[PDB]
Amino acid sequence: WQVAFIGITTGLLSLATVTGNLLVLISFKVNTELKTVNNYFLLSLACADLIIGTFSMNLYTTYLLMGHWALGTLACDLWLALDYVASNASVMNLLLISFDRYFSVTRPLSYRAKRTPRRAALMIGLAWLVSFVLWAPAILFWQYLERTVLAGQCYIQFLSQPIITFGTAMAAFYLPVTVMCTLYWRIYRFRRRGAEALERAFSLEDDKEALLAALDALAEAFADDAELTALLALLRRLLEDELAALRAALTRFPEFREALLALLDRYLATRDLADARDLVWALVLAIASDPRYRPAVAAMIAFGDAEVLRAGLLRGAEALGLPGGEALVEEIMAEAEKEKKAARTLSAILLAFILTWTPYNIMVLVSTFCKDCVPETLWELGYWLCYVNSTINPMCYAL
Ligand SMILES: CN1[C@@H]2CC[C@H]1C[C@H](OC(=O)[C@H](CO)c1ccccc1)C2
Repeated sequence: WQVAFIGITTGLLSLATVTGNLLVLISFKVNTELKTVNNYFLLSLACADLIIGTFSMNLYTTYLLMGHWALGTLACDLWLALDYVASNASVMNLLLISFDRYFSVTRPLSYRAKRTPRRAALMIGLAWLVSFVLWAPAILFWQYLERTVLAGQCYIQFLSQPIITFGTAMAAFYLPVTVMCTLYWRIYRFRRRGAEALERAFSLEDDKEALLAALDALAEAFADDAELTALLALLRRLLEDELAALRAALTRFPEFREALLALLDRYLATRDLADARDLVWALVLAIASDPRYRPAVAAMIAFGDAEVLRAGLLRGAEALGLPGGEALVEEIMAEAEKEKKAARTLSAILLAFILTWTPYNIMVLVSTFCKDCVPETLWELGYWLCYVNSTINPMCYAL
């Protein structure tokens, strides 16, 4: 009764883990569209979750119910090598996606030509090899450093100390989760500055300070370029001489920038207080309609793009005058919705990670502060919950 209740739940759950893992991996070779950099990291995540669903969850619950595996299975070393290697290659892949999106939102042009489907192979391989040299040599050959599995019923030999366990908890969950949460602070507040500025520039037409804030947000976005940052700074200082060089920065990437000069003249020869907002929006639209700047703006039009930014970009296109700008705006917001889906997927995986690893982590923190604080059943629930993250991961992509 009690034994069969647990076993049924994790037997069907393991099937959902590996079926989704097997389906997505063969889907990369089925459709040649899911090999891109953004989805390449998901491939490594899927391989890791496949490993820890095939060889870690099943054996974990088999140990938990049929306690006949304690100190009786010599494949436990391989099982935990795969376990820790896949778990760490999922943690490092989560932080690698976090750093990749932070550098694609704050350095989106240095990373434009530095994030291709061939450098993804190198980045993913470096992450996987780092996880390997961390765990697989260690988890396996630490015993040789006690030839048998050192007193190991199923567990890992070198994770036996409160300080060592706390250090792993920090450097794998704690420190990475705070790091990711810091880049999420930066990215969320950055996209929020962009969205609030571009909304006060659309919901208010008499606030020249909101326009300055929008230009400052764009400069914080487009800081890699000398030309673009110089143009934004000059446009901010124009309203907040050497204005001849201003058109040199405007005519440095002229594809449809002919109307940019006309808008600049109209907004700087009439001492405009609101036509500068139209100029800023036309500049944003022109930047968006570029093969290199599209992800840069698309990242910032991910968060606040409910209603305000669609209207803002539409007004900018209507002021720019592009013959066919509606299709360009539709494509730009399609890219923005793709960025929104990617960000929501990142948030879902991060929240599942934090909602399934925290409990174990929290109990690890209190395992050095009055150690006798939680019973064995709560610990087992937390440890199994950590594996539940693998089950959700294919479902995160599918939704
Ligand atoms: C031990 N298993 C269960 C399920 C997967 C793995 C990790 C979870 O435990 C942790 O979070 C540690 C850090 O303390 C850790 C160790 C290796 C890599 C990343 C993170 C619990």
